[PDB]
Amino acid sequence: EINPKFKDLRAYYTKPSLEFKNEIGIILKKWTTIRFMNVVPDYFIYKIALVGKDDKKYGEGVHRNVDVFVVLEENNYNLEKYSVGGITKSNSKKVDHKAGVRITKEDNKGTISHDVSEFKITKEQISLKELDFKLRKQLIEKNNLYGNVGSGKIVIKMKNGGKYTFELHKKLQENRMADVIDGTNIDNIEVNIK
Ligand SMILES: CC(=O)N[C@@H]1[C@@H](O[C@@H]2O[C@@H](C)[C@@H](O)[C@@H](O)[C@@H]2O)[C@H](O[C@@H]2O[C@H](CO)[C@H](O)[C@H](O[C@]3(C(=O)O)C[C@H](O)[C@@H](NC(C)=O)[C@H]([C@H](O)[C@H](O)CO)O3)[C@H]2O)[C@@H](CO)O[C@@H]1O
Ligand SMILES: O=S(=O)(O)CCN1CCN(CCS(=O)(=O)O)CC1
Ligand SMILES: [Cl-]
Ligand SMILES: [Cl-]
Repeated sequence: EINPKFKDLRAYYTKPSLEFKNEIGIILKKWTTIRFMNVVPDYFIYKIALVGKDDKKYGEGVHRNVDVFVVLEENNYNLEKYSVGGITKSNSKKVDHKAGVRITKEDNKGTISHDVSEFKITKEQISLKELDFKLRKQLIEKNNLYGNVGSGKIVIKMKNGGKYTFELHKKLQENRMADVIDGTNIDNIEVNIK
């Protein structure tokens, strides 16, 4: 029912997450190996690692109209509240979009399940981090991802034919946690677990 071969992935993708909307980001002078966006939604300062394309995108100073999708992590910088990527532009208008999910699953025994789902997007711009994190956590919850089976792929398919693939046998590559896409152009989501 739960295989220890996948324990790290199942623990990573069942971690709680936090969403910060219509917020402000402060980036200061580089002090270590990378640069951080500081966000202060409550009594804490959160350090959001500027990885991948976020490094060039954000100069030092103040950035308004910022959403962040947060998954707090251990780290080697001695930081209490740290997460990687998931910074996006705050909605410029109402967003309430759902995309169809089709899920196919094959265990080691040959049993082939077929689920469907609907995925609610409430952001005009959304990080792959958020999509990857929320879709995996769901698959674990409802389809036993990282229980009996722990590989395969998620494919996000777009109105224009483009796509974004998450391979299920490892974490999303950290650089990709900074990648962002138009939520309301997500057409459907194809999950294949094998
Ligand atoms: C070492 C490392 O972390 N390197 C990553 C790249 O990932 C490695 O190379 C891959 C080819 C694969 O072996 C993977 O296991 C390695 O970790 C990474 O390259 C992306 O990897 C993912 C799979 O993890 C996809 O294969 C992706 O291709 C696509 C996609 O399907 O998602 C193709 C697609 O056409 C394209 N979409 C559009 C609209 O242009 C997307 C899109 O560029 C990305 O999804 C954006 O995140 O890519 C491989 O590109 C690479 C991607 O940025 O980053 C590190 O270099
Ligand atoms: O489980 S998680 O690690 O994801 C949640 C961590 N978390 C988010 C909300 N706060 C501060 C609230 S406040 O006191 O500053 O208002 C601490 C508890
Ligand atoms: Cl961790
Ligand atoms: Cl797009």
